[PDB]
This record gives sequence, C-alpha cells and structure tokens, in this order.
Amino acid sequence: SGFRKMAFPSGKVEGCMVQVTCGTTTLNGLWLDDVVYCPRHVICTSEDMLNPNYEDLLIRKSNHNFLVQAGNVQLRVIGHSMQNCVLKLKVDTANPKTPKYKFVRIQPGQTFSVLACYNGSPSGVYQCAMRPNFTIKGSFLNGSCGSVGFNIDYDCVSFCYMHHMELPTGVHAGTDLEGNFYGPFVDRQTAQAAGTDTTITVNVLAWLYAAVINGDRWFLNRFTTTLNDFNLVAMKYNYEPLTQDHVDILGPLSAQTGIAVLDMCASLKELLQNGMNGRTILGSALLEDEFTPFDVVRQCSGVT
Amino acid sequence: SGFRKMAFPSGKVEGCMVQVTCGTTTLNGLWLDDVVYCPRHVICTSEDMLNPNYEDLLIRKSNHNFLVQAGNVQLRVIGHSMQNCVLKLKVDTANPKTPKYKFVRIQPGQTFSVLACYNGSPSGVYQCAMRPNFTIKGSFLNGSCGSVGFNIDYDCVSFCYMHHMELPTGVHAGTDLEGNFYGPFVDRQTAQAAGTDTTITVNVLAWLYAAVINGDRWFLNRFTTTLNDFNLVAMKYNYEPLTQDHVDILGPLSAQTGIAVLDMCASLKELLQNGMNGRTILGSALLEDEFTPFDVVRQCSGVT
Ligand SMILES: Cc1ccncc1NC(=O)Cn1ccc2ccc(F)cc21
Ligand SMILES: Cc1ccncc1NC(=O)Cn1ccc2ccc(F)cc21
Repeated sequence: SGFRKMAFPSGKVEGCMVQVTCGTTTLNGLWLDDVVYCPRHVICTSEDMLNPNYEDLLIRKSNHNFLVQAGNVQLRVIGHSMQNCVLKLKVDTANPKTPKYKFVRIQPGQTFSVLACYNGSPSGVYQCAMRPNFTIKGSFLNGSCGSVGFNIDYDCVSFCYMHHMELPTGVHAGTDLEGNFYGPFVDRQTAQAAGTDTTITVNVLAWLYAAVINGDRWFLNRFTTTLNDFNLVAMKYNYEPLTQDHVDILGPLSAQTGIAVLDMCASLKELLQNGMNGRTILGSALLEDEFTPFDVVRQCSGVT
Repeated sequence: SGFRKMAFPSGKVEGCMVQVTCGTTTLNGLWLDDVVYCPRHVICTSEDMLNPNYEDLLIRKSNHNFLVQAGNVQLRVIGHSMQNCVLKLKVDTANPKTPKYKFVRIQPGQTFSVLACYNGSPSGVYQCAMRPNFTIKGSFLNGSCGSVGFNIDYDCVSFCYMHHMELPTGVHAGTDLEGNFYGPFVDRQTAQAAGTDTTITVNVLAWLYAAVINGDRWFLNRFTTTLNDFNLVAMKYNYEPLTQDHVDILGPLSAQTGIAVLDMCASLKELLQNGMNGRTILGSALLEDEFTPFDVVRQCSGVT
C-alpha cells in the first residue's frame, strides 16, 4: 500500500551522461553507442540566442571544438552533424555502459522520468508528464540543458525528451531524441507563450482508481454519468475531453476495483463541482494528473 | 526554475541490490563489500510472524539455506549472523559495484530517497521523509522488504533505511542498516499503532522559501511573529515546535531571499489560520513538509 510519484531507476541513464563544451558553453550530452546527442544551442553564446542561425554558427565549428568528457575521461570527436535541434557527435569509442534503448516521441498526457544533470553529472530524478500544451513542469537551472526524459520497460530505455529551454513563465520546453521540439517552441530567446494547460482527465481517473486501491474512498458517490455529460463538466473545468479510447485504457483498473469507468467519472464530476471540502486523496489536496493508467497498474503490481 | 520532489540518482544503489531467499520467503538484500544485508524476517513463514523467536528460528538455518542471487548469478554464502533485526550474510565475493558508503541513523524530519525493489530488481525511486512518529509514507507491496533508503553526497552513499513492514494503517516501518527500528516498532505481526503524525515545521518553511525563489509569492504578508507566538499556532495545528536551531538552519534561505525567518513564520501562521483559499504553492494545495532546508538549497543551486 501507499502511492508515490515514482521515477524509473536512473542507473541505465546515468551511465550515458557526458559533458559537452563548445567554446564557452557547457551542457549535458547523452552518449549511446558511438554517438553523443546534445542540444544544438551548445554552439551559441548567450547573445546568439536572440536570433541564431544555427547552420551559419555550425560552419565555424570543427570536430575538435566539441569537448566531450565522460566522468574524468575525454572522448575523441570524429564527426558532427545537426539533426533538427540536436547535434550528433560521432566519437571513436562506443559507450560501454550503453543500455538497450529506443528513441520515442511521446504524446501529451504521457509521463516520463527526468534525470537532471549539470556538467554531465546527475543531480536528481523526478517524474514528469508531457502537458497537453507540450511543455513540462520540471526543475531545471542553467546548465541542465541536454538532461533527458525516459521510460523503462524491463531492460530497454525509451528516451523521449531532451531538455532545451525555460520559457519566461518558468515552464520547460524540449525535443525528442530526433531533435524535434514538442509543441511549437523554437530554440530562440523570443516571446513563446504557452497555450492552455489543461488537466489530463484520463490520468486523474487512473489516480482516483489508485486511491480506491490504497484505501482512500471518501469521494465515491451513489451517481453515474455518460461520456457526453461528463465532457460538459470537463470542458467547463479545462479538463481534456474523455474519449472511448480513454475508457478502454481504464478497463484493467475498472476490472480490478469493480468500479465502472462512468461511475468513477461521476465521482470526478462531483469533485470538480464541489471541490475536496478541505479533505485529501493520496496525500494531495488537488486532483493529480501526472499518473497514467499504465503507471497506476505498474506501481500497484510491482513491475521491476 | 521549477521545484520538484526529487530523488537522488539511484544507480549506485541499483548495483547493490540482490535477491535473498530463505525457504519459501524471498525479499531484497543490500550487497556491500562481501556482506549482504537483509531483514531478519526472511527466515520466517507468514505464520511465524504472529510471534517469532528469531534466535530459535535462526538455529535451524545454515549458510546453504540463504540463496543470494545478484542478477542471474549466485553468491556463495560463507557466514551468517543476526545484528538486531537484520541478517548479515557473508559472501565469498566483494560486490564489484560497491560504492563509497556509510551507514547513518537519521533523525525524524530528515528526507531520503527509496529505491523500491522486488526479487532483487529495482522498480522505482521516490523521495521520503522520516515522519516525527518514525514511520515513512512509502509505496511498498509484498516482496519490497529489504528495499533501502539513502542520501548521496557527491560519491558517498549514506544508507539510512531498510524496509521491513507495513502497519495495518498503510504506513511503513523499518530499520537503519544496523538493524535498529526507527521508532517503537517490532518485526512482529501485532497491534502497532502509530503516534501523532505531526507536520515538520522547519521543512514547510524551507519549502515556502523554495516557493519565493521560484516565483510563488502570494502568501507573503505584512506581518511578523516571535518563536513563542508562532509555536502557540504550531501546537494548535499539530506542527512540530520551531526552535532556534531550526531558525539557524534556515539562515542561508533567509539570506538568499532577504526574508527574515520570523516574517516567513508569520506567512506560515496566516496560511495555517486562513488556509490557501483555493490557491496553490509550487503546484500543491497543501503545505509540503518533505523538503529539508538542505534539499531546497541543493535543488535551487544544482548540486550534483
Ligand atoms: C536558464 C535555464 C533554466 C532552465 N532550463 C534551461 C535553461 N537554459 C536555457 O533556457 C538556455 N537558453 C537561453 C535562451 C534560450 C533560447 C532557446 C533555447 F533553446 C535555450 C535558451
Ligand atoms: C505486505 C507488505 C507491504 C508493504 N511493505 C511490506 C510488506 N510486508 C510485510 O509487512 C511482511 N510482514 C508481514 C507481517 C509482518 C510483521 C513484521 C514485519 F517486520 C514484517 C511483516
């Protein structure tokens, strides 16, 4: 029993973190096989960020300008290329600590763990969700760029995020491991306001099922609703519309607890309309939306 | 910017996790040097837990009865001893992945990371605090026993907790790495109710300073208070009394933000008396108490 915001064990990712320096800029790189992945803005000075021409800036850079250090040892750079907003630095040595890995581009609402790093060294690990507006609410300071987000299935690490920037509103934007930004963000220091941060309805329901499994049941009521009726409430409270696909993904949780998805939607509807009345659910005084239905099943079953 | 419940990178601890089986019971062990540490209740059957005589149960066990597996390879057990509520299994091979380590017995209010494991395999990592009643609010299922709590200072892992049991109330009890339980708990299946779970006042103040650093300032008011006046409020709301030692530990946060500790106590006092009025602080709708002043400084400065 108990339910926590749990991150994947970070060891497999720690063995991939390196430090990349270009000129006076130092950030984090991800070393997998004989390639180091890092944000392309490593080639910029703070002044360049206002309007950088990355292709032009990269012409003045040679292999010997990218200083790649793994712990206390220096990697030899034998090639460099830009793929979208990431640089790929070919090194002469395959990372001996390279785990089984994949590069995946996640969908909004999906969760992942972040290993925050500075100077190629890990500082901490926490669980995040890709918000519906494609930002992440992380914890990053200057130097954290190149820190990565990932999920783990048994022995395979699926890398989904690489940190690039902080928006003026304190939220975070970044790319997948192919260098494509999530959302409309660009790696430029300009007005990039975020869209509406809606609540991930399917995750709140999954977390409500997690609460029932762990003993927190005060919010269960005598009511039911329909998808269309629930969605009228969800729209009013800036919640994502719930679809039949979401109901289907909640099936195993519905089966385990014996509480039909639409009955749980009616509990959520009353919680939205009436609030928590000074009460808590799984130690939270608000509706948590950064646990997917898969996360709840995983934590509640003990998948390693 | 941003503030998250961050755990230490778990890699150094992942390399120490092993599976220990005795008879029909399997739990986690911690392999450091040529010794495997595990909860002594590994020698019990579920029936034995009602009133176990560990010394008598251990007489029927020989070195060959403790099956210790590290990944897919078997460790040879050349000695066994019981130290308080932990068993120390001497193996013939030093763990090559043994990090620099210490065993520390933490004080209530202190925080630590937990690497939850099942069958010697890690499932996840999360940040915890030793509650003032000596329980921990974790996330553990059957098989998680032997999972450990730790802190990391640069390259040294300080092991502070080993998981032993779940109380009937869903909270968790365990020992330090010398086998001594935190609090009055015993490794017996009996009525062991927990004392008052008070709020760690010094941590709430540290988190309020973290909020100011990250932009959340609505709770700052025009008032001040005294230690004795604040403590009258703290007693009413089951908060730990604030001492001059706590004020002293909050000094660096007070210095960074320019907000005197007693002024922050007056903000906390008004938050206790009036509530949050439907507002949030660092994404929480309640006063968070599982960040120490050291945690706040560490996260806000980027210590790796
Ligand atoms: C300081 C900080 C805190 C947290 N996370 C990241 C950062 N760093 C940055 O944002 C660096 N940086 C500055 C301007 C700019 C423009 C575009 C871009 F891709 C990166 C940019
Ligand atoms: C099932 C579970 C869930 C979460 N964390 C731990 C557990 N396991 C246990 O508590 C095992 N166990 C059962 C009786 C008993 C008595 C004393 C003791 F030290 C261990 C005991």
